[PDB]
Amino acid sequence: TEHKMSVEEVCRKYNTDCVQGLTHSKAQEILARDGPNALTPPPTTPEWVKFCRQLFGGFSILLWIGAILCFLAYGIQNLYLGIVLAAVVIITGCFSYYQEAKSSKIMESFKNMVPQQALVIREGEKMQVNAEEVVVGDLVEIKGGDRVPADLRIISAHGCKVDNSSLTGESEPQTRSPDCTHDNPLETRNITFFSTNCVEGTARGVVVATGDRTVMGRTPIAIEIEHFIQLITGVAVFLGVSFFILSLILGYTWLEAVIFLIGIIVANVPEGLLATVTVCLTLTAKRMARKNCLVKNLEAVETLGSTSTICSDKTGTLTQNRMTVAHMWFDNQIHEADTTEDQSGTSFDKSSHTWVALSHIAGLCNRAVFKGGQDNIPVLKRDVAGDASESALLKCIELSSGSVKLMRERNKKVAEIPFNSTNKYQLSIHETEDPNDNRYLLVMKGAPERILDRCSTILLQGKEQPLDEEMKEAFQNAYLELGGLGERVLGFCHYYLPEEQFPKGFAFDCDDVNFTTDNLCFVGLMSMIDPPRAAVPDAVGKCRSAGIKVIMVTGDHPITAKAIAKGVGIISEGNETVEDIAARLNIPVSQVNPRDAKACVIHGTDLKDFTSEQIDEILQNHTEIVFARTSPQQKLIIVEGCQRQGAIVAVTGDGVNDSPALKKADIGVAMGIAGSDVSKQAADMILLDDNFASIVTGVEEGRLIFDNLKKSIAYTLTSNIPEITPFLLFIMANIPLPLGTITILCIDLGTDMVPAISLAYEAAESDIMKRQPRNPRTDKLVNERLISMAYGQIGMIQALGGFFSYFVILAENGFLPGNLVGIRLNWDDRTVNDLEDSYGQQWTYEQRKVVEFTCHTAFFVSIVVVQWADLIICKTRRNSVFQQGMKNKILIFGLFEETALAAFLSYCPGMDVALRMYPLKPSWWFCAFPYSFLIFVYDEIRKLILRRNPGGWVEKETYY
Amino acid sequence: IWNSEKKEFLGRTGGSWFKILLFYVIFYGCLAGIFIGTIQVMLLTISEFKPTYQDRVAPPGLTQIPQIQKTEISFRPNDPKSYEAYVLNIVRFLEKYKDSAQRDDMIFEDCGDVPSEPKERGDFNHERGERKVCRFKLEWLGNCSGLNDETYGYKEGKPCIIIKLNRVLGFKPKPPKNESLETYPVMKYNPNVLPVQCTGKRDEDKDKVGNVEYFGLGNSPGFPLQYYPYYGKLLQPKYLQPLLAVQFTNLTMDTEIRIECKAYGENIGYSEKDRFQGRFDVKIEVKS
Amino acid sequence: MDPFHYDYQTLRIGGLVFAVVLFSVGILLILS
Ligand SMILES: Nc1ncnc2c1ncn2[C@@H]1O[C@H](COP(=O)(O)OP(=O)(O)CP(=O)(O)O)[C@@H](O)[C@H]1O
Repeated sequence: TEHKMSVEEVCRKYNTDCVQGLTHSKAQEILARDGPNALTPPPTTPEWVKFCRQLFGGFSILLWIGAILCFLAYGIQNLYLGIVLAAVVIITGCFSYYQEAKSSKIMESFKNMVPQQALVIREGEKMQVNAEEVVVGDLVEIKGGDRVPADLRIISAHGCKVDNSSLTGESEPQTRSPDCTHDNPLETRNITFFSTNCVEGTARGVVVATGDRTVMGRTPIAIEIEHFIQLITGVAVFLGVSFFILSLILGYTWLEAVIFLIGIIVANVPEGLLATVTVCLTLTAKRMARKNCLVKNLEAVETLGSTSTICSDKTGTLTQNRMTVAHMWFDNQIHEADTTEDQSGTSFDKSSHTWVALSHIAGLCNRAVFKGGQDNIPVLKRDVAGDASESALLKCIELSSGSVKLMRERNKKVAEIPFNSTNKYQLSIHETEDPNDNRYLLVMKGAPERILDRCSTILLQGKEQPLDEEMKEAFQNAYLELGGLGERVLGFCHYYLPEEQFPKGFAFDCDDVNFTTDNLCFVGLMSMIDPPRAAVPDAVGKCRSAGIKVIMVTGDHPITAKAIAKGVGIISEGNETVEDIAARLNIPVSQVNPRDAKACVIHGTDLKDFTSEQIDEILQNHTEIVFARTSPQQKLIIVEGCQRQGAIVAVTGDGVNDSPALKKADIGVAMGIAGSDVSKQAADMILLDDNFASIVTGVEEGRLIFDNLKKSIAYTLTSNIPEITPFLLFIMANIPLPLGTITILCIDLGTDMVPAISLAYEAAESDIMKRQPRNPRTDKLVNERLISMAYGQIGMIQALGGFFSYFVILAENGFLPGNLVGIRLNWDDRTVNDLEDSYGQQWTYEQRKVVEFTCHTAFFVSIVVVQWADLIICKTRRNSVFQQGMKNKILIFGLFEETALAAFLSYCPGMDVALRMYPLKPSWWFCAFPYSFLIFVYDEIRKLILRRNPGGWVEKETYY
Repeated sequence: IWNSEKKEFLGRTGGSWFKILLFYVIFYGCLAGIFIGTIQVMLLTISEFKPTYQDRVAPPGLTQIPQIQKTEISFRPNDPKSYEAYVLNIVRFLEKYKDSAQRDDMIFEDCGDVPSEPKERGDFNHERGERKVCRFKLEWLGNCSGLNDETYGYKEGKPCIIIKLNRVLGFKPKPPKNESLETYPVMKYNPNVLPVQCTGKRDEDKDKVGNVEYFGLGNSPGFPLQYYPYYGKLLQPKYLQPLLAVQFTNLTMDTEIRIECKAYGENIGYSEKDRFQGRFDVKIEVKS
Repeated sequence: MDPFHYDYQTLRIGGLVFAVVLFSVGILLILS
């Protein structure tokens, strides 16, 4: 709303000085009045609305009404059904809330874990500070690859293009100019809209509106689990309805039949599987974020466990990105920079004016400062703002020169093009220091071999020398020598503009280059050793053993890329490329057979002329690949071509131009301390530190999630057979019912649903990173092996333990197992009060029912006893408990608490009139001990067999 | 639901299906082996002549012989077909109490014709062979005026309900050690009998309930104590427990009568939840 | 002496003591 008029009145309106900006004192004065610069969030629920949404909402209001009706019906004269319904709804809702109020709380932390920064200029200084407290008056600075903090009225643009894609939605980047073009604020050029990314260039603007008064202020795993749950619920409803009808045919007064139906339905379905899955994913996301590994979505957590390819750049990721200069090269003499403070060695001569010209070419291209206030701090350890190679050259020069800023102020640059990866040249035009020859200096910076072709002259021991063919060979040999040490070099050169040809008043154009940049001289080049990170070789080894193919897509010379790959371990020992093989055999590289080499180095220039089939065969017939001197568009090329053979490729990027590669790749990894906001917001994963060992740690966590989820699902599923078999035998064999509905609820909504959470805290097994990555397509969370192991091997033993306990109690009270068959008709008959047992005694109805309910209670206790061992054996699926240990205390807490609940339900007085649970004698607690021991021994033996011979029949048909 | 999944060219969703089924058969056979072995080992630790626990069989319940679906005895004394079920059930129960089936053969014995002290025939083990049983005579119940050996409630009166005490192995009932209790028979004697009474449910139902008549051994209301204790089915097959016939002489026609019969004693107890432990309730009504 | 009376309300006391012991041990274990 201020684009129409000039800058002087807009800047005075907000009490801003265009050169300086706003003072520090006024900043808080305006901040406390206006408030933070952030859009108002939607209103939050009072934290009790969702509680009632999960208890009284959904398909549970019907159950609540039924429970109320049953309670009323009992009051006027039944109670069992009301207790069952109330317990089902209350426990299910409370558990679903506890796991939903935890995952939401954890995910709320990720909004502020990484901050949003803006480059404001206040009191003649630019500081990177949080963008929330952006006042409506200060002067801000935006650079290509960043997003604007608030609405900006551009005052000084440098060919900055801003892509909106938020109001118009068009991805076409619109340029920004300081002059007015349209009176319409929506399509003018002075105004930059809020929350829009700046693609290219750099512009400075004055903020006119912050916060609400702005233009904008006016998983596969869950799907699979849901499908399985729906299938099992359909089967459960079918069985329950069928057996309900059968019970009505037998005759059970329409209320014991509803109780039977509820028991069957509760027994056959897992009531807390989905919330368990969600909380597992959330807890592992928090665990991953505790380490320097942040994930935006929960789908990236489900992925990253099947990663099979990592395409990581070189600097910053595989190296510390703090380079100290090591070697130089000029006058055909390989010189090394001695960084000692006392200037020991005296290996290099400083008096030669070749070195002063070297400082005059490599000393003023850098955009480096020291924040002004540094005293007593050595120049080596002084902090700098800028790049690494930039200000590494300054650490080089400042040991020789004695003016950080005085000599840079002595001259002044008229031309400036920011260094860009694709263009690769850094140009600036500088005035000569000579008072008699005040010519215009020209500077170069970039790849030494990319600039060498731009030079036909070279200084040598003081004076320029013409283009020598031997000089090119000497340069190549020096480059090879410096790159063989795992070092990156920068080749730069200077040329004086002619004094008479170019008048000393000419304006230095930026877009249309008029200065001659094709025939310059050549000063030299210097080395900038960047040692690799400490924990990177171990991570590369872990990737190598885990079947993850690491590809390096760097942006510098092939020799230094190969050297750093060899140092890191990307190119393993004993593996050689075609050129090294040819050099060993002294054979022309053309006739070298390519099947004898498994490592290759691909130049970026050759990659533009390679077709899709050539890329596919390069990726397929090599195992150790590097891509040297490539651009992010080529990074998209490799990312696209590497997943065409069934790979889940994760790529790393930080620039603005890397965004399509990050979006195309399965897992896009941004950088937390060196990445632009565009890449940071276009990725599914942020490295809080750029280490490449955090990528491997995140992959390990992604692998661990699957193991823990499989263990929890198997343990939850095991206890479905012993809760449905008793009803099957109650009608097939005509025996007294050995499991009631409250007991079934205790087995299912108790020891099964809740302790399954404790398996999500299990530590990673020993061989977690020593096996091939899982296949997202042919490998599923729930498979035939898991169903087999749960429903036919462990569930059957648990059912046998429960039935053994039931028979023990029935036989010790008089009814031997011989004449229990066929007694169901008379047993459940209320008109028979003289039922004859094995020894000849006669029982009243309520005297048999007490024994039956004690049998129910000890069936519950025996299920708990066997599930002790079932939980123990589910800790590991490949290793053994004896070599795993009882590390996590949540599991032992769950064991003790489920046993405490079991021993409290039976023995608490007054529980034999509500839950129909009766105390059981101490001797009956040891009925299921043999079967629990059998479960433990059987799984120990099976896992030992599995470990001894991999790939055998046991792994083929039992390894779930 | 794809058709190209049952048999492409090798097999039905697997290779030969043999190893998996063999493994499951062996596994289930082994599991049945451990189950049978554990059941047998459990059966080794129990006794053959007495149950391990008998506290669950509380003081034995009291039961009447006409099995009635809803504790109601409703019948029209005009049509014989109305009370056919009750008479048939009484006859089926009393068939084993006929004198034609109680012949000694070193099994039965001539028991006392007056109540006596309990007969302890030895310990509950196998040093002695099968024990002998005291015989019960069906003529001990009888009827005031009617056909001989009649167990039917004809047009006149009400079916003579037979009251029996549940059998508990090794149980010796203890009569109360007092006098002038809630039971007031013409001849009241504390020892050797378990007193029983059949009064009404409430004041509204004690009216016109008639004068009940107890037809038991010795012509006194109780279970004679010479038949106790029970020694088990294995040691005492064909054991005849004492009975007690109760007859209601006159009752209100077309008026439901709720009658509660008790069995007072020292060992005998009563439970609020269990309506058939030491006592029971009946409902009777005759239709014009 | 008579096999018709089991000493309940003593088994109940023992069971409740055992349950309390287990609950306390679990709570202490989570706090360790
Ligand atoms: N500010 C700068 N000015 C001039 N040349 C630079 C430069 N920064 C890097 N170079 C050099 O020119 C090329 C710049 O390409 P680029 O910046 O993409 O590679 P890089 O050094 O960042 C490795 P990576 O892509 O893995 O981070 C490199 O060869 C580098 O040696």
